[PDB]
Amino acid sequence: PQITLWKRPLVTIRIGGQLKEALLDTGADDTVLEEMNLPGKWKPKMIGGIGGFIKVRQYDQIPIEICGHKAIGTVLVGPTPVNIIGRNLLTQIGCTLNF
Amino acid sequence: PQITLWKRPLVTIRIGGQLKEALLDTGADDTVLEEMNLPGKWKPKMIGGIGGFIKVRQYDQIPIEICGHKAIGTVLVGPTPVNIIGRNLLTQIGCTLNF
Ligand SMILES: CC[C@H](C)CN(C[C@@H](O)[C@H](Cc1ccccc1)NC(=O)O[C@H]1CO[C@H]2OCC[C@H]21)S(=O)(=O)c1ccc2c(c1)OCO2
Repeated sequence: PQITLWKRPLVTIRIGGQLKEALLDTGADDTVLEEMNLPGKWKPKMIGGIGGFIKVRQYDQIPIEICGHKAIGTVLVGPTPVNIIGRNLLTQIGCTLNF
Repeated sequence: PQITLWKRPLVTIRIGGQLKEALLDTGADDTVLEEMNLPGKWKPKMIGGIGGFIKVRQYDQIPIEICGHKAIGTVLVGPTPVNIIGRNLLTQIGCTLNF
C-alpha cells in the first residue's frame, strides 16, 4: 500500500491475540507498545524521546502482524501514549519512505 | 528517492542558510529542531513526546530545504533529542510510506 502523511499513519497490528492501532514510525529505532501483560522473559530498558525517558520491558522474538504482513522481533512494553511500530519491524514488512 | 529503514532516515536540511542533519520522522506530527537562532517572531508553545512535555518556540512559515525539496512551514525549536522532520513538512515534500 501507499500511506500519505496528511494524518497519523495508524494501522492495525496483531500481537499476542490482541488487535491494536499503531503508528508506522520511521523515527523509532525500536517498537514500543502500550502496557500489556505479555508472557515470557524480558529485560529492563530505558528509551528516550521528547520529554525524557520511560522505563520499558524488552521482549524478544515476538510475532506481530502489521496490516496482514508477518513480522517477528523485539517489542518494548511500557507507558507510551501510543503504540509505535519502529524500524526493526518496518524493514521486515518491506516499508520504505518515498518522495 | 526511495529510502529504506535498516538505517535511521537521516538527511541534510538547509534552514536559515545553515546545513543540519535531521531525521525523517513519520511518528512526529510536528517538526522539532534542537536549540538554534531563527529570525522573526516566535511564540511559546508546549509539546508532548514519549517522555513528557517540553517548552518550545514556534516559528511559523519558515523555509527549509529537505534533501533538495522545498518546504515552508512551522518549525518548533527546543530540547528534542535529535532534529526531527515531522508530517507537517513531510507532506509538503510529497513523502509517503510504501510497503
Ligand atoms: C529520538 C527521535 C524521536 C523523538 C523518537 N520518538 C519517536 C517519534 O516518532 C515520536 C512518536 C510519538 C508519537 C506520539 C506520542 C509519543 C511519541 N514522536 C514524537 O515525539 O513527535 C512529537 C513531535 O510531533 C508531535 O506529534 C507526536 C508527538 C510529538 S520516541 O517515541 O520517543 C521513540 C520511539 C522508539 C524508540 C525510541 C524513542 O528510542 C529507541 O526506540
